[PDB]
Amino acid sequence: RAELEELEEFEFKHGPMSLINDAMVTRTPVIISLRNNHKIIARVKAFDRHCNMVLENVKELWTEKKGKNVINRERFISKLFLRGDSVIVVLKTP
Amino acid sequence: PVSCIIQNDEEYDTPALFFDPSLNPIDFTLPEDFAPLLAEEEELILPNTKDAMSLYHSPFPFNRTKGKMVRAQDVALAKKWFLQHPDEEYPVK
Amino acid sequence: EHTIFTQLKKNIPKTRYNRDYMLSMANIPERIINVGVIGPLHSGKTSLMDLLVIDSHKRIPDMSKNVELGWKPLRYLDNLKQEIDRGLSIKLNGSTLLCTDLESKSRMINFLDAPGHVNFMDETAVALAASDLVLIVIDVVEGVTFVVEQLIKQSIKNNVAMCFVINKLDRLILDLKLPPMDAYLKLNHIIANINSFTKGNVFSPIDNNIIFASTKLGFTFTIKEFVSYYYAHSIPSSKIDDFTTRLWGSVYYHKGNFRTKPFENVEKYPTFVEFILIPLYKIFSYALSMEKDKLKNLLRSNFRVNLSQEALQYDPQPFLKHVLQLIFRQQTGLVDAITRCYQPFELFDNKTAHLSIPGKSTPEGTLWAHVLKTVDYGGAEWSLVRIYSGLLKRGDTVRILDTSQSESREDDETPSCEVEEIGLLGGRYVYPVHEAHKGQIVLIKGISSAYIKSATLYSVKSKEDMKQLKFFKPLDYITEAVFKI
Amino acid sequence: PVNPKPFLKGLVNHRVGVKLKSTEYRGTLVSTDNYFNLQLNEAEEFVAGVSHGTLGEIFIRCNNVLYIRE
Amino acid sequence: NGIPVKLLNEAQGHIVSLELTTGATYRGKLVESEDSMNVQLRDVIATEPQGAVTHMDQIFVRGSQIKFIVVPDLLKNAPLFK
Amino acid sequence: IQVAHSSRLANLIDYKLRVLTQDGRVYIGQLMAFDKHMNLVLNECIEERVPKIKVEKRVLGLTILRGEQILSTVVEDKPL
Amino acid sequence: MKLVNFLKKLRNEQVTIELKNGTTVWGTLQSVSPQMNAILTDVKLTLPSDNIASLQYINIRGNTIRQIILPDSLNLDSLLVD
Amino acid sequence: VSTPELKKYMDKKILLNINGSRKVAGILRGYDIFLNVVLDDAMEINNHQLGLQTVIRGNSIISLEALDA
Amino acid sequence: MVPPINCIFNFLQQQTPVTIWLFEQIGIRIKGKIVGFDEFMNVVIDEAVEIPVNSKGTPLGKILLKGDNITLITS
RNA sequence: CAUCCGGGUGUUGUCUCCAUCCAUAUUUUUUGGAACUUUUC
Ligand SMILES: Nc1nc2c(ncn2[C@@H]2O[C@H](COP(=O)(O)OP(=O)(O)OP(=O)(O)O)[C@@H](O)[C@H]2O)c(=O)[nH]1
Repeated sequence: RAELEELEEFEFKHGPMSLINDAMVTRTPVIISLRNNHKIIARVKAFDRHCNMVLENVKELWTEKKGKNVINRERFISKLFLRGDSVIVVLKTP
Repeated sequence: PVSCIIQNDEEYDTPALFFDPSLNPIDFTLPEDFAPLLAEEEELILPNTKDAMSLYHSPFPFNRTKGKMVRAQDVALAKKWFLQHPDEEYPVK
Repeated sequence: EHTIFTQLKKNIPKTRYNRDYMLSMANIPERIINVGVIGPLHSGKTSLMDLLVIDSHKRIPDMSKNVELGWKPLRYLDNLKQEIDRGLSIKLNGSTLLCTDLESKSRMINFLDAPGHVNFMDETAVALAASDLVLIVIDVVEGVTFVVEQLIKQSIKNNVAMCFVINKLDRLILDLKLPPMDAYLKLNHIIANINSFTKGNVFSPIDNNIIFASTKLGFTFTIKEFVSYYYAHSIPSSKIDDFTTRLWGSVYYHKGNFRTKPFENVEKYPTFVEFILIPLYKIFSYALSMEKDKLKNLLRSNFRVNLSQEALQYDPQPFLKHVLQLIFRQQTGLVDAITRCYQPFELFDNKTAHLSIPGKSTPEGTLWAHVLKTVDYGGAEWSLVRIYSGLLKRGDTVRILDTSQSESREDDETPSCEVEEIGLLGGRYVYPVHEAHKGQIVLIKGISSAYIKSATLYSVKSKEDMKQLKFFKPLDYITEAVFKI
Repeated sequence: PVNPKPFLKGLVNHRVGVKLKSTEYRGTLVSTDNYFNLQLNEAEEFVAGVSHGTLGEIFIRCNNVLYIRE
Repeated sequence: NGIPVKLLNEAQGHIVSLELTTGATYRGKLVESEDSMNVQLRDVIATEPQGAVTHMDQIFVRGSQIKFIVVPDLLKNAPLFK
Repeated sequence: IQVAHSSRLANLIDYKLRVLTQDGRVYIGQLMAFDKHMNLVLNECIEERVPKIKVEKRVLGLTILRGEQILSTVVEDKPL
Repeated sequence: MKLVNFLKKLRNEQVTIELKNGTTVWGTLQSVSPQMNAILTDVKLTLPSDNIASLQYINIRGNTIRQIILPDSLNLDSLLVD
Repeated sequence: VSTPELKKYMDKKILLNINGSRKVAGILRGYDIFLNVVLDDAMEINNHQLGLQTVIRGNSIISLEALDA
Repeated sequence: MVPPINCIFNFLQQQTPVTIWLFEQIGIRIKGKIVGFDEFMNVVIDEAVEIPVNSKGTPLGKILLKGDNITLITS
């Protein structure tokens, strides 16, 4: 099990799960696109195989809107767990 | 059924399981540490098991390790002799 | 005087499995299978049945403390007083009880015990006109004998699925004292012998056409059903299909790795000898010789089995029987190997072709049942029937025809009788039932006066069907009389 | 002869575009894995063939992917 | 192993009802079931989500797309549970 | 409505259960048996649906319910 | 490595939970499964512009739970230790 | 783990009810443990055939209702 | 029986006109030639062509279409 | 048909001695194909 874990870690370091890891290490502000139209601008704390995330300094962005209407809303949250199926594309703004 | 039962009475030091002179002559792997269920106990023959296997075939009194008590005259010692045949050599007497 | 029978309903042994749930299974034709058990003398057939019943029923009034404990075999099927005294089976007697396979599906099964003595081959054939599949019970010691050869030939011949039981395995360890190696050689020499007679087919422990049992000590294990308890609690779910087939037959094992290699490395025992027999002997040898301290823990640490303080004190045999049954649970190994070996689309259509006109005409369209024998259950004469179509009921008037008549095949063809009662055959007792369905064998009171020996039973509202319904043949009996008094 | 995984491997440090379960993408591929999750640089968001925004350094989750293209 | 799976297996023979993700109820004799609820059924009616009904012979359904299965109430009695 | 303070689902076997599914239907009935994948056997199951107004009601009976479609379960009442 | 472990460690926390269908769920996490199946107590279901519905006990499934909104005070580094 | 018992439906024409309220027809030629279907080709339900033989993915199948008995 | 994997292999060997349908997407189809094979349904398909379905033709290059969103094959 | 030498189990009393269940994400379940907009009622 331990060996497997190690292998996984190595893979992450090497492949497409490296960037996220790096970000986590640095703890920079990052944005995430999500299935339900939620732009999650937040500070990453945890990371795993599934791309679930523990989040601090959380700032989501969406639009409560029953047509025709145009409103842009966003809320601050202190600490927030996140599920991975939601995640479409994570990004890092320098 | 025509009992085939076999035991050799001479050497107690012959094992319990033996092939008697009388008998006709007749891609992938599992994890290590996986073994038979009783593989941990090494020997399947024990010092008593010879005798125990013998007792397992006996007339009434001996095959049981538990029982009640009888009067001394309710034990029939000579009853077993005349139920079985006399053999031959004996005189008519 | 004639028989030892239970004539009061309050005294019928209560059944744990809830009879009325069994009556539900009677409708679905694919759910039930009728299986008769055949074999040579004293192979354990009747004492095999005696396992299924005691496991099925919660309390039985005919159990003495002596037959419960071990010493004397209970024989439920040998109801007749002659059979008790004669020490033998004369007339065939079955039971109808439901039992679950290993998958936990619950099927209703009708057993028929055939008498094994050569002279009673009348009722082995009466068991091959009912049994869908048969169990053939073989002694390991006596080997496969000539009268065994003729049974498998009659079964191959009569379109009946075969499954073998090699019984009386204590008589190998306890009587002969064969070492674990010498035992497996003889399990081959039999199983290797069995295949030769069976033309164009092979049996094997792995395919679950062969069952290993000893009925005196009361255990039956199928190498599939043995693994699912213990060795399947160890290694991952995906390897079991792979493991089991790697168990029997010449493959060896070193550490974690099956290698068909000659016997190389150091130790040599085949995979069967090491993973089955040797842990079987160690069960024996320890349940006799070892202390009740050492043994009590080894059952907990390995088999996940616990002996009560009562169990700790019995006697050598009654204790050994208690250890084996507590290791090998209520018997799903037999019920499984029976279930998967019966394919009705290879058979049920061919069998009826052998019992009557091949056809097929008058599809459905009639209540059509086959009357086998007139069987004496206590104080009355019943007819043992099998239903190939339609639904019998109490009070119906049905046409009945002898098989002396069907050699021939509008008014004048008609004897008629009511079907007055229909029971389920229970051994000691008979359980009342209002109706019957396709596939299940029952007992009718009131048909008996209309025939002798075999008969055909039909009820029809259509003249077209009346023309097209096929009548059964005179039943075959494997022997001819030849002995005159 | 050409399987998908090797093609993917080959296409590292090269331009790629991805459609989703929908919006097109366009960026240079950084690296890939067995699960087909992606990491890209110079990401441009083609909203039905309209580059809405240039995000830059991004990581695409595998299950939302539709196809890869040059 | 799953007890619902076992129940389903037991229900073999019986007339089960069966709705999918689509919302298209069926009712028929359960021919065969597997660990994955890959049901086959005989003599089966088929209701559309809107309303209309259609008779059909031997439907197969893949458990993935199955929503819920109704089994007859006789199976409640015995002897799978204990 | 009142109910005990359980740890798991398994420990609260045979309790009358409200059940929500992804489609929006509400199955109510006693949990006879659970699963590794949260499939539920329900003893006396009633599907209750709401068309786009007021509760439409259907009595089903003994129901095997697939966990994929299950959203969440709530306790409707005590045993018996 | 595992967030599952972290989740498990979070016990007896009065938390909001957010689903794939957007339902806001205020309750005390009594337990969570290895597969994120949340078991709440003292539960309060509200939608994202309509009235509230309260419940004593709710077992929500792991696939549904989008985002568990954590408590106010929490030492995360400590939690993250094996 | 277990094989989908579709040996009854082998070499018979089947209505493969498929994802997104669509349909397919055709005679059954093969399948696997994931319930992918290999079938000799037929139309998409007025009507128009595409292909000589066709392979349908496992996930996509709602139903495979038998046209022939 | 002809397994799906075998069929795929055959198709690959051939290099024939393959027309793929998309899972949960009626309006679009793909048309090309199979180049790759995977343990899952995923493949690489060079010279592909996106098609709007009849309720014309559109430009498209070489593509691997992911196994999860496949529906139909023909070759 | 009996007598006689003996026997099991249970209840109560009394007497003696002592003593207060897998570990992990790529088609059948839990890494979702979800959401947005509109009509009728
Ligand atoms: N040593 C040994 N003896 C057994 C075993 N099983 C049965 N027997 C004995 O062998 C005889 C066979 O028992 P039955 O069941 O009455 O034989 P059967 O199969 O009914 O024989 P039929 O008269 O043909 O019905 C009995 O006297 C049992 O005591 C066994 O496993 N080991």
